[PDB]
Amino acid sequence: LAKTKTGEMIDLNFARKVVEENKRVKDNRGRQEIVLFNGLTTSKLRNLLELINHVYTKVYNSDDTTLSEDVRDELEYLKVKFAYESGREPAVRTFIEKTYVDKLVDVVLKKNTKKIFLDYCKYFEALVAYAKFYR
Amino acid sequence: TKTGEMIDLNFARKVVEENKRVKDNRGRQEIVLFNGLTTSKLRNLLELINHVYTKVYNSDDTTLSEDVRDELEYLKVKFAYESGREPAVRTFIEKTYVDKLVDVVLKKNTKKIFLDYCKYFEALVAYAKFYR
Amino acid sequence: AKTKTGEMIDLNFARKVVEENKRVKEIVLFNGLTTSKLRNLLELINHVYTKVYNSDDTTLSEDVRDELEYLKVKFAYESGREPAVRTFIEKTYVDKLVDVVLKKNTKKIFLDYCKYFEALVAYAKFYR
Amino acid sequence: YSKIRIVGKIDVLTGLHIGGGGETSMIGAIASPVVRDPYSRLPIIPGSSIKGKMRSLLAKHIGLIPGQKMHNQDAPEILRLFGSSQKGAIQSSRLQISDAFFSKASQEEFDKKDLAYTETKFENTISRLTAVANPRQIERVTRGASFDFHIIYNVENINEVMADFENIKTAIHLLENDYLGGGGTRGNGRIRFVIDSIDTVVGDFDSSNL
Amino acid sequence: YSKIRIVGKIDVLTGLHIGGGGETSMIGAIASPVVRDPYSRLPIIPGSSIKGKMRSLLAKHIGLIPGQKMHNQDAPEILRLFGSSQKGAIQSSRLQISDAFFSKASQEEFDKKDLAYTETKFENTISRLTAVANPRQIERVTRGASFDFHIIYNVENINEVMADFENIKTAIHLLENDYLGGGGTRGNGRIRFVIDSIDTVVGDFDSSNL
RNA sequence: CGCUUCAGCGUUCUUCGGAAUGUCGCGCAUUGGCA
RNA sequence: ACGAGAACAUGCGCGACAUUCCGAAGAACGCUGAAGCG
Repeated sequence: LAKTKTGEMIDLNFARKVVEENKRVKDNRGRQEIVLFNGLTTSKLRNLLELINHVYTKVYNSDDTTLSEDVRDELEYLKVKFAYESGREPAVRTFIEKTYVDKLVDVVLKKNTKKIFLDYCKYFEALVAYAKFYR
Repeated sequence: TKTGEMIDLNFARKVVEENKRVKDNRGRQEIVLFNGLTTSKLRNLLELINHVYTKVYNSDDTTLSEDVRDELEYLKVKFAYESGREPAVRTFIEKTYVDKLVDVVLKKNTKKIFLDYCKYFEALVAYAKFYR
Repeated sequence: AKTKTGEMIDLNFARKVVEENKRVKEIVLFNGLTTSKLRNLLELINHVYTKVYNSDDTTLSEDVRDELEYLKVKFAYESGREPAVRTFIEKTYVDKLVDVVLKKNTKKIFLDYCKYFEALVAYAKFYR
Repeated sequence: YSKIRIVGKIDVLTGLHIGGGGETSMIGAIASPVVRDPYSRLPIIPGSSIKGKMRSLLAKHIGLIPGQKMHNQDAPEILRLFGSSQKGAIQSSRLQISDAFFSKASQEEFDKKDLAYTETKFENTISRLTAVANPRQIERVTRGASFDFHIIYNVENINEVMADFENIKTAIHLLENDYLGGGGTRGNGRIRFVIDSIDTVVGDFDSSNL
Repeated sequence: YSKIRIVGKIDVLTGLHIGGGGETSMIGAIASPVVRDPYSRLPIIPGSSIKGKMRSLLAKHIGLIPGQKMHNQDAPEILRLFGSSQKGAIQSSRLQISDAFFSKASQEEFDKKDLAYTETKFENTISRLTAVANPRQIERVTRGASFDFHIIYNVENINEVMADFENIKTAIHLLENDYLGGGGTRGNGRIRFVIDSIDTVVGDFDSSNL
């Protein structure tokens, strides 16, 4: 897929690492209140996943490995949407900055390959799954 | 397996049967596996296994290709997902140790160990269907 | 090996067990067992039989032992799918004899089990 | 001995979902894909799916004996037109319905309008008590797509061709009203059959009246 | 005594399934595979299948004697071409149809697209009294694949070579208008023949006209 | 000024038949026999 | 100084001919993108 800062590998295992690092119990009223990425709820995660899913299925229907200019512009708008969502909610900003998602989509644009985009979608899917599992 | 137990097809049978409970209701038996695991969820997990197994079987080298290894990594993520969505699935994964096996097959990185795990999953689903 | 009530497992018992189950109605074996399910089980045992046949060593290798374990798994799966296959497997004690073959771990016992299976198929065909 | 070839077009009035397994789905993505021709990676209508829907429709139309367990138990016209495997009465199938591939005309038409071949539809099931809904995404063939079929009819009996083609047209009329592939109760699979040409490719039979 | 070699290609117009047993698969996996060359693991078209389908179609076209029971009772042209074993009238087979192998050009073309030569078609049977699906997975050779055949014709009688090759042409036309392998009635195994070279490898017979 | 839950579920996973058949099963020459 | 001495149980002969692993079989059955309203 790609590499984040300090040369750390980006894999599904690293997705579990990221989701567990920001996973804390923070029990309240004698009841466990699971907190992920400082108040990030599942709904925001699923909205971001669906944002991924659109261009995912668009690339999946495609045959050529090279990302068409339509996919390039879709990923540019994906960056725009990620920035806007991060600005709207502090939890989404924390999730994006911890998960290096925008760096990953920039790398996907740089590679201009179907395989890298699939790997990025799988990493995003992993993050969602792990978050659902630990919640 | 934990406690020094050895993963096997007989291990699959004992895992299915020890989690089996009659749970009679209104005089009618209602067999429950792994706290009410339905067979449809097992068939979905078996469908994932089927796809990865077809991919690896069509391959030639005993050492798994990166494409198979990627599917095994995805399989662990799918197992984690399904564990979270349904508690019965989480109980099944923790009892069977199938997720642990996926890590073990990756470390083996060979087609024979995968095929053994495929047969273990087949034993799990077959005994679940039989004991129902 | 041997069955319940001390009876002896052999081709004579294969004929005997195919006959006792045989019920006139059409000729029904083991409460509705069809020739096709029997031939599917025979296909499984035939794959294992070819594996062993090609080999010459009397001791059963690891791969054929795993094949016998998967044969037991397939026996369980087919028993779960169809009541008649379960009845046939419990009346003919085929899975129990798979356990016995695994215990003995020799080519002779597996070939005798294959002969017993083949005799079951043959007498099922004859009595229909 | 004559072989007659019928070639036409199948046009989907509504989205069509004929499924094919063996595909892993990303979370929130197409759970049930459509069957596609591996070569072109284009949607396809399987010959078996058309034959099964047509034979089933025709069998229901003619009638079913009570407790009809088998397909080999069918009307004599169905057994003769679509075949049989009854022990001692193994008939032959005079229909050779084949896979209807994605038409090139419709493919270029879709490429003009920047339309994807398959649409993605969002569905869900809501519990009528808890009012809790479980969502799904289904893949369907975009409406206005075209598939060209190829049906071979073997003339095993010359005298029966008129009756067999009457049955074929009855099945076509039934299948055009009925859906194909995914459930039409949900409105998936509406289709239209337009025949191009009927001609005896092999033999001396006269198919002009057909 | 001359030997004329016919060489060409068999193009898979619709997915081709030629059944080959002897395979055990995982629960829920592929149920019915195709015949493959063990050395290459690539799908094959047996010469037995080609010869049997061609002979059956040709015998149907020339005609079947009423109440025919065996293949040695076929028309004299068929016995002359494909062989015979009748008591006292053993006729040698002038046609020696060989196994058709997966073409190397088609293999490279499929490797270009990163496409598998065999597809797993997912089908089911809907019961007529319970309406419960029974699922099956059938391996097929992907459409767009080519098999290069190899046929040998033994010129035993110089007079009948033209008639024999006319019958071969008729049989190949019937096979093109027919299917090869299993499931063809439901849209499998449709093929096209592309003849590359007919030449006299052995002897001094003139094969220019043929 | 949007927010939250839900993301697929339950259920079939092949079935039914054919499991080889028909033909040849050594012939001849020498030995023998008969002339 | 053995009922003995020589003396190839040998020669020609293709396990071969006729055979489609097919026949019958819908990946479909049910399933409101929806509930609360802060």
